[PDB]
Amino acid sequence: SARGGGGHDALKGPNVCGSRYNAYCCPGWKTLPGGNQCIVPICRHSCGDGFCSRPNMCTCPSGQIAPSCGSRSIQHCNIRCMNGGSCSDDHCLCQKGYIGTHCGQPVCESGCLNGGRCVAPNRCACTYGFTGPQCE
Repeated sequence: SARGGGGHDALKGPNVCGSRYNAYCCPGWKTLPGGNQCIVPICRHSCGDGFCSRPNMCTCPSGQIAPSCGSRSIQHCNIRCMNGGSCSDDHCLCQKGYIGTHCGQPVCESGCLNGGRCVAPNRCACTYGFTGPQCE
């Protein structure tokens, strides 16, 4: 009996409401097939890559929580600024070498000598160990 606080009542979970005669899981919370645990919240919209953690609230694998899964959310400048990004009119400003909405996509001026990958501005990694002044 490692677990405790379950109670003598059939209903469980921190979401218990209703009278004894008609006790049930509070609004937004349901029960499991044949079960009576109120640990299953109802999500109005599908979370997709995430999962319903609370009534009308989805939780993404990134840890963020909101009505839906997505980079869009309210926080400080209400946007994701990175790579020296700056907040301007609810928009992230990206400097030379970095682009994208979140300003995290690097730009390779010299490109790659092969199937290399642009890690940073004017920087690329050689996939097949391709030699040269650009990659290598």
